[PDB]
Amino acid sequence: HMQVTVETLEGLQRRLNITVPAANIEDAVAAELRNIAKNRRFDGFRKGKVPMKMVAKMYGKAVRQDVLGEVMQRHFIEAIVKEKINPAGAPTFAPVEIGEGKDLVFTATFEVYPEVELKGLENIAVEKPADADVAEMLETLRKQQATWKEVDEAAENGKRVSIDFVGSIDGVEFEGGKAENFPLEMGAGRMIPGFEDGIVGKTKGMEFVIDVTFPEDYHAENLKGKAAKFAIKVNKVEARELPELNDEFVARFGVAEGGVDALKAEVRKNMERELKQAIKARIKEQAIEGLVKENEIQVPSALIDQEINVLRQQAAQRFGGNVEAAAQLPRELFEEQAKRRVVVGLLLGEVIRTHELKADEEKVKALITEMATA
Amino acid sequence: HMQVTVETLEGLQRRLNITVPAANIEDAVAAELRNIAKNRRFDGFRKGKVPMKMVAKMYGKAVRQDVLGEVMQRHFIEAIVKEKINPAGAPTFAPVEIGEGKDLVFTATFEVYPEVELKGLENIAVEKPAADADVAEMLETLRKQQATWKEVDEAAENGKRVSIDFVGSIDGVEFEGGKAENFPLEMGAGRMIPGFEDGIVGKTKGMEFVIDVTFPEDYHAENLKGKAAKFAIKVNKVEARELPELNDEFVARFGVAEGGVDALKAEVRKNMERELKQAIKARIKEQAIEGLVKENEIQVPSALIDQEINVLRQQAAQRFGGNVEAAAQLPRELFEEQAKRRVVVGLLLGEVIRTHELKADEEKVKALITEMATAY
Repeated sequence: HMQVTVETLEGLQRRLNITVPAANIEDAVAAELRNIAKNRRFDGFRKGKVPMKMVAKMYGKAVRQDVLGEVMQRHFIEAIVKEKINPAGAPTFAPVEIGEGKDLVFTATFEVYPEVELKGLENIAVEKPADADVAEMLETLRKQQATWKEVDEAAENGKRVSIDFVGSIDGVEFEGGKAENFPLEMGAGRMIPGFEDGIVGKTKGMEFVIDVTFPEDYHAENLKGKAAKFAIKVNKVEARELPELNDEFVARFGVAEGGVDALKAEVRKNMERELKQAIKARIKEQAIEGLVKENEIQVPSALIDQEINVLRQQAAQRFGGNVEAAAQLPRELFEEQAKRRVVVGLLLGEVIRTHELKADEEKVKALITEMATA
Repeated sequence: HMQVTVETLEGLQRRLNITVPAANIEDAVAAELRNIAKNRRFDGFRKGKVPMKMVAKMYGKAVRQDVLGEVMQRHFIEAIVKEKINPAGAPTFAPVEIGEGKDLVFTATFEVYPEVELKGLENIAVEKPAADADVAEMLETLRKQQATWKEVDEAAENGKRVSIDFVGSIDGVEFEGGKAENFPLEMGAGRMIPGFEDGIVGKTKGMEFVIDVTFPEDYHAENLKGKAAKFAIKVNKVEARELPELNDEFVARFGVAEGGVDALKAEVRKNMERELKQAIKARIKEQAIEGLVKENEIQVPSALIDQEINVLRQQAAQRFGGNVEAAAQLPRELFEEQAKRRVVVGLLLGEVIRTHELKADEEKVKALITEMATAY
């Protein structure tokens, strides 16, 4: 097996230290020499069987440069994959140990894509688990076209419960423990355990106190493991009624891809409103202690794929149009960049759509690439 | 029993008419449908199997439009690879018959690259007889580029470069264009019409004589098509070829830890620029010199055509063919010609840049090269 170690450097600069079993290089160099001997006519000898010693003195080095170049690349890609690292540039190889008969050791220095989440957009967009194509999207369009409506029901998984709450320890209200019209989506696990798990069953108008202890891994210093009380008031309980998934719900879009795009245009349009909302809420949900997960929008896999296909194209360019190499890279490598791409696109798209701003699709896309890949 | 026909329209417009057997579609619609009721559950039935018509009434028209979209793209690419077509832009599909249970029929209209013919550079670059290893190959190439010829007391033989002066005439009449001076005849290169060399072979410097020969029934000279003639040769000077030694030292400056392949490639281009300039200058002098059957040319390492092809294959991928997985199966001959031009135009601007140490954006020069090579 081949070995690799990853080093982080200044900036988005990483270095890979790959080692390759000597056998690989040595076996291949031998073979090719045997080939050259068998298929090259040398002055003074008949095709095939010529002093091996001779062919080695004429192509020994040369063949080693090629076997070497092939081995580095093949293992650079294999490392990248195994190390789940998405290069944002071409790698610069360096020979550490290329001695004949000895294990191959070389370095692969290069740049990667930044990891820091976008300001105010940290983990704001996510992909469903894993429905297997234009199905999950019809569903996404279904939920986006869904409307929340009040119901005389109680708070249970699925329902959205608007609540007001003010936390306190010994009758003393700590900072950021008071929230009005907070929308708690039962089942979303967005609050410190014990919270939600004690509002379930309550209906509109009820006021009550729940005891909740903050987790050890809790961020706030002054609340870490403190026992607390939250005075809750349930403002209302809504249910989401999803429209039907019938034929007239899909005839609105054209035929073939034109249709499969008219629909993507629509899903995108809604995500523009959903992200705007998600962001506003994020503001209002800052400082609100008890929260242990920021809100988020769900992006159909079909839409993340469109971005991953772009990332692959770009990766192929940075590898000299080596398309097969780009295909070999597993999807999860670009998953992150894709999400950043989708969000920046929705950000810009919302401004453009709202004021009917006319801008060349190509320029916008260039900027999205720049802003997303930061 | 699928049917695919190509129809040439006006100019660079082409149209694919594709028919897909209903069963190909209905099945695909089925597989996806089956694959839905066996992966996700809806509010109504167990996390397991559901009504045939349920999943179908819910995802019928949708899954189908999805499959149709996916299918047109795939057949367009297969149709293009089969027909050896290189689209200049994304195709425009138009459904012709999409009715359920019926055969899928659709057209794909688009344009193809105009057939660019670089003036004075027609077939000037040849790829070592195709249709190995990058370093090994370009070393054999660097070697020949360094070879030099020097006069020797030898007779004209295969491999020898015999400078000569000849003047052909049919019947006492020295026909037009049959006059040449100091023509480097590389024995064995088969550059002249059959029989020309076959009669000079053996002679040496000084020697002035005459020989016969008969033009090919298919020679471009409407006045020489077959008529036999006579050239008054004159072996000016015989030269021999001396290639450098191919050993450990001849390649050190190219070691993985020494410039590497990039240094070597740079060296080969550096040499080729010169050869090309010479080849172009030699192109002219030989124009209208009847007797010469093949236009001169320079040899390019496939390693360098490959670099160009990769770039072009990736570019075809973006234009049409969507994703990279699709470009990964496009055949090489689809881009052989455009690659050769990229190399050529690349040496044209290269020589001008190196000679005057002109500094310019490597990315801009490429764009320019790309454009001149495709001329679209």
